Amino acid sequence: NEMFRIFSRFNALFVRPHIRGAIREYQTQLIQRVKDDIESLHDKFKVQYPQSQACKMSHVRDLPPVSGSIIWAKQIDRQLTAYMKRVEDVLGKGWENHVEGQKLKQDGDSFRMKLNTQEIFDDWARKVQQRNLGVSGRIFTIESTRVRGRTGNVLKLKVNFLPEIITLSKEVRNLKWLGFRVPLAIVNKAHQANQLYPFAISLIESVRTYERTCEKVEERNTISLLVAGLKKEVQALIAEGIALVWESYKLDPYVQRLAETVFNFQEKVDDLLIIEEKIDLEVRSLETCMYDHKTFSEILNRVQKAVDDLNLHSYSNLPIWVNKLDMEIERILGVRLQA
Amino acid sequence: EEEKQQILHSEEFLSFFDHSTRIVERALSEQINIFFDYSGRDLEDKEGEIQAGAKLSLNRQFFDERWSKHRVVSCLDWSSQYPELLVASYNNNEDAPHEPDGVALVWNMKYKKTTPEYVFHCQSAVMSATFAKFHPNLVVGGTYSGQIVLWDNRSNKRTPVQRTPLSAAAHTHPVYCVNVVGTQNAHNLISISTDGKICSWSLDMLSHPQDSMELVHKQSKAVAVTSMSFPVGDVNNFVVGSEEGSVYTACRHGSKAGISEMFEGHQGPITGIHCHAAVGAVDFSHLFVTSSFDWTVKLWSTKNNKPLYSFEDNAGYVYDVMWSPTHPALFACVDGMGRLDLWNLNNDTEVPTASISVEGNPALNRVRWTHSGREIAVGDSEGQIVIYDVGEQIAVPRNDEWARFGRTLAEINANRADAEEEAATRIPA
Amino acid sequence: EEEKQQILHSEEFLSFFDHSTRIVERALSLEDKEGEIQAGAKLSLNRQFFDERWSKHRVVSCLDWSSQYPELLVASYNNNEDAPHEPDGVALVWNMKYKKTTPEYVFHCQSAVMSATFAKFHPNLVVGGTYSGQIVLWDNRSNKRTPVQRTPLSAAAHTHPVYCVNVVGTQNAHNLISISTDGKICSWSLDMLSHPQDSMELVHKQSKAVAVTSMSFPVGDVNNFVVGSEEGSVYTACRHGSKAGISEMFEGHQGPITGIHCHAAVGAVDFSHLFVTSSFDWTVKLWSTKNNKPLYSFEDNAGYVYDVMWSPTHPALFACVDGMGRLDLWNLNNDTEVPTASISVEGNPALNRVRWTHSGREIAVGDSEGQIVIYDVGEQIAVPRNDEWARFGRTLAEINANRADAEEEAATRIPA
Amino acid sequence: MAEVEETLKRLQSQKGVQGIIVVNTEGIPIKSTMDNPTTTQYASLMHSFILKARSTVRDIDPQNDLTFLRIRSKKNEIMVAPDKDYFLIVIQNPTE
Amino acid sequence: MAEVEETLKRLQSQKGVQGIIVVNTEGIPIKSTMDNPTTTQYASLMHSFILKARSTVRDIDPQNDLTFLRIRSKKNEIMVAPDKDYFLIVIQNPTE
Repeated sequence: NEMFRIFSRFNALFVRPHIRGAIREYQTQLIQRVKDDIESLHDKFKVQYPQSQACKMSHVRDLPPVSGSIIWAKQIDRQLTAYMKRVEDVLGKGWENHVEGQKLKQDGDSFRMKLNTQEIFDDWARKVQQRNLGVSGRIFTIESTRVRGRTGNVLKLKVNFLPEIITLSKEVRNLKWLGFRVPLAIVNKAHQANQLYPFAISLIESVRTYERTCEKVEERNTISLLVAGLKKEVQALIAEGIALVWESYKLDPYVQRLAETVFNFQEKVDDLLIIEEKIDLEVRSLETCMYDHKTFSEILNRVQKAVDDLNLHSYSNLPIWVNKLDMEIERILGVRLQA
Repeated sequence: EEEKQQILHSEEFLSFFDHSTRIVERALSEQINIFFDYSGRDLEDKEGEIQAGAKLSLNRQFFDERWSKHRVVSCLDWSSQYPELLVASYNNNEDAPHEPDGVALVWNMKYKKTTPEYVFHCQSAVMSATFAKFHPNLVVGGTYSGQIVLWDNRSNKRTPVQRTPLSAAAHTHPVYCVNVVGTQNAHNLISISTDGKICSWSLDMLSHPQDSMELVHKQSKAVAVTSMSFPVGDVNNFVVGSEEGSVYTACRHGSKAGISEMFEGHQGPITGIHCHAAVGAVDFSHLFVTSSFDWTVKLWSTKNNKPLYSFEDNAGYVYDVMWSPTHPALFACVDGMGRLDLWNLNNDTEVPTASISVEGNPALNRVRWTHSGREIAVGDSEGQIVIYDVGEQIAVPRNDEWARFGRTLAEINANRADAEEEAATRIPA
Repeated sequence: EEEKQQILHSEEFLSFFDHSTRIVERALSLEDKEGEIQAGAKLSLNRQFFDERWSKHRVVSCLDWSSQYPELLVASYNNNEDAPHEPDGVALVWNMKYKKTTPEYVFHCQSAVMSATFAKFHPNLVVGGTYSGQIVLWDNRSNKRTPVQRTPLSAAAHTHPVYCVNVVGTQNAHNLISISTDGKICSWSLDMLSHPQDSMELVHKQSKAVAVTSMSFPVGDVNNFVVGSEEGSVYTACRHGSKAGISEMFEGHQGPITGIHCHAAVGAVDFSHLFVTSSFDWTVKLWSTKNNKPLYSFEDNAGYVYDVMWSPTHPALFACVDGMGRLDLWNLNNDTEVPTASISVEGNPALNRVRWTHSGREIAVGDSEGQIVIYDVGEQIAVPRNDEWARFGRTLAEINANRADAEEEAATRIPA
Repeated sequence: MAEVEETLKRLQSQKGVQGIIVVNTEGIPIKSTMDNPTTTQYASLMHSFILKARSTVRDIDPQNDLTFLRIRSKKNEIMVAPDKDYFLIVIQNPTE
Repeated sequence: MAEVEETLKRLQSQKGVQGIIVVNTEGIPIKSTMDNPTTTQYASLMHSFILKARSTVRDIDPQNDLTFLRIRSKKNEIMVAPDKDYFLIVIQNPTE
């Protein structure tokens, strides 16, 4: 770098009657610097691209792995070629005439041999051809399997998708950016996958929301009848989606309806959880309250306000829930009355 | 027992306990001993060696451990309304897969507390992290899944208060970075996806953006938005970086909405594009800074199709860089080696003016100075955000430094024209 | 205070205080609504105090902020036009901080009160004068709205209607100065009010005395003041001495002195020579001690300007008001021709006096109808930096040079 | 609960801390980390000091920062933080 | 000689210092250059609080030496210490 800066400063003295003398005086220093640069480039190449720390940083950049390794190799090759071109411009054409220039030419040939990337491109193409994928034709690919502790098929219904589609899309983008040949039929398949990707994301979100609703039901089994209407609506929507086919053109409207239903189910589950916590706290408090007429009236009024709010909440099976709450209040009042 | 356990678990009492612990921090950090010395005589050694890099000195490493398990700084932006702290967008909790993929910490500047004054938990990994200047009780962050959500810093819920829905018209692709755009009059927090959708949203409706469009240019070719840049005030005008490696100037408003111009000077994917971060008397809106993984920190002009000048000091894929907020000459730089290489254009052009090499390749991902630029913040692979203080060895901008920087820019244009003429003459016959 | 000192001046107590103080010192060492600094903090007309028992059928006479406590407004009312049975004239007060419309002491006056101002030398009282030949003192201590004491309406005191008065001298040695329409310069003893402590029949220009319609004194220069004239002969009034009186008949207008204050802005550049003046001929000019002629002028509005009293920090701003119902605050460092902060009141009603606060934090405005409107004057224009004060002084010197150059250009370019 | 407990353990994570106790006026602490008889006795003592400080504040100004009042004495920087529902009394150090 | 006045200036013009009183051991401030009643009332309140702190200390161990009582209030959070020989007032905000 210092020699390059000195050469840049002295470039204004090319016509002056000291350029050849300076070149003769600094030929040995330039050859030594070129050998040092070639050694540094060889050391950088010996830094393994497949497990590079810079490769980890690039993965942190979120680029595809193989494409990123190819990009790092291309950047290293670009740096080496730029250094060689700068040296050739500084020392004139036919730089291999000197012994240092011939050694630099040999090192550059070794680097060019060691920095192909065509082998990486061929390996990526061979892996893609071996894969040969295509999914999402069916909407709810029911991946029902015997869960740990439950031999019943745990239906992980979803579109026929995985992170491999995202890897293919990233690989296609990287190949387009870097200029490579590839299995253009696989490219068309990747284009279709990129088209269908937002719908797949919506389907995965719907699966997550349905799982959250199931978890909410498992928690508040004490209120599981109260959100029965939302559960039935979600079941009907899920049945419609399972009847749908992911290759169908109606996949977008079906996903929109499923998203609306999932949002409704989530909001209802949250509101029901809050209300049920309030009701259970009120019931325990009315059971344990101080045995006074005003205290009983206050607890009953709180329960009644909660009941009116729940009735406004538009839950399912409101009469059944009212009957259960009345029976519980009867048991609590009975314990109090006996005491 | 039961009463104490109920009181601690009670919501109002737990919130009061959290506020009291915040006060405990604000006292414990502010409680110096009795016979402390402040005569300033002990600074003879500090000022004696300050003649070799007063402009660079680490202040405090406001890292953590419950949220920094192999989770590098996904973003950095110093706060404005309460500038006494900074953010630390940890990467995915890969080393702690039990934890959620997004745990956003807050680095400290006012207090010597390793823990933060808030938290923004995220189900997925936080891609970008923005601190809202116009809203003082929250922050802005985007999931690596692609959800741009908000978790308040003044409330009691590190989880997303409102997440961007995974709508097909929304950013299904990963939301690479967002900017806290829009003033109080018309707030439109813009976004950029992996597909690159310019979700010029509205302040409230986190599920219905005000404006959304997947952007494309160069014969409708979709461009992955590597970063978002624009002039300060130019609502329509914007700049962007490309994964395929082609910076394209963007129009937001107008019938030509999208990347209108395309000034391509790099040789690969664009790392970071900060605009003219310090404009004095001159108007530097016709040029900006640029960073790329092609081992060369570029400077491309909004007017010049090819880039203006190239600082190719990087021996490998660089990480991130930005111009100084105060000095137009100074421009912070950072690569994978952790080489803090802030260069002052009017002062030291060829070599980086401030070379601060942290050994072991501290894995910088974003290097952002303070809003006032007192200390430059950058974080390694772990997340140890080292705030190297921008001391007056480079921090001081001259009175004529705006005019001198404009003259240096004109000289750079003249030298570039001379180099173009020399290259034209070098064409043989 | 002896016991307090002995508790303080104990050696053990002093050492313990030193150790505790050093230890404690070492240990403990909306926005959009706030975004109206350069667009509203210099002019925020907020406090509309108008007591309908007094404001209606009455005008504003003068105003001031109390030096003992600037949280109030010591201002009077003019002649109540349509109150033949009711009180002739009184003084209202609207507290700046406290939201109380009623004056703390409505000193109703039998005659028509000319003008008034508070006084921190004996801060329990207020002082003023009448439009018929009286000067009276009233105190917030007493419970009578009438005058606590009256100056003797005789040949000793200001026989003609004296429209200006000020308590000359601080709490160190106060002697309430009075200047009459008959030119009776009267420094009156603020304690013994039977006769004024000074009785000087002021006159100028070979004893042909002028109508001193606007008294003003430099800040702290108790030996020399400045008096306006109906005939315009504003001659520098020496205040202390045997030959004290209006000496240098500087003529910087073409009409009666509307309202003039000493341009006593404080900073790096001491502009004590300059004094802001306002004319009856719509001629707002900058007369000065050295500049016998008006140094620079301003003649924007057609109607006569009401009064001029610039703030005491920035020499750039010339606080005044237009006769057609608009404010007038021109910042010299900002512009020299156009009035900079020419805020417009509602309804374009005229006023006869206005004043910035004693701290300069707010510049209130009077009304012909009596609606006292107070406009906040923040730091956008009133915050004078020492450089900014020096910059304004240098701009004033450059403007003086430019005025001399323009006079030379007119003298050598007049076709004769 | 665990949030407040973790906050207490973080504020008392400083080495050599005498004791950080979430406390109460009832003579027992909400969450202390000392000897149980000493903790209850100091909780009662801090309750007495808290009542006296509350009366002192109401005598001086009845709308002050009446949620915490430390005692940064040389022995223990006794950071009393009486909350509205619970209370805290952190006998802490003069360093951090 | 000038040490007492220097201490008063130090603890009255510190980082946000409310004001310093070189008061006697009676609690009430000595040098009050305004309406003294507020100073005497606040200082009696602080003396009662300091006696409460001494009572709590003696509940723990009476042989503890105190540096200051870090009272936190919205009027003037006093890091002061009423003593049996005098009373040195230092009311300042540690964050300010």
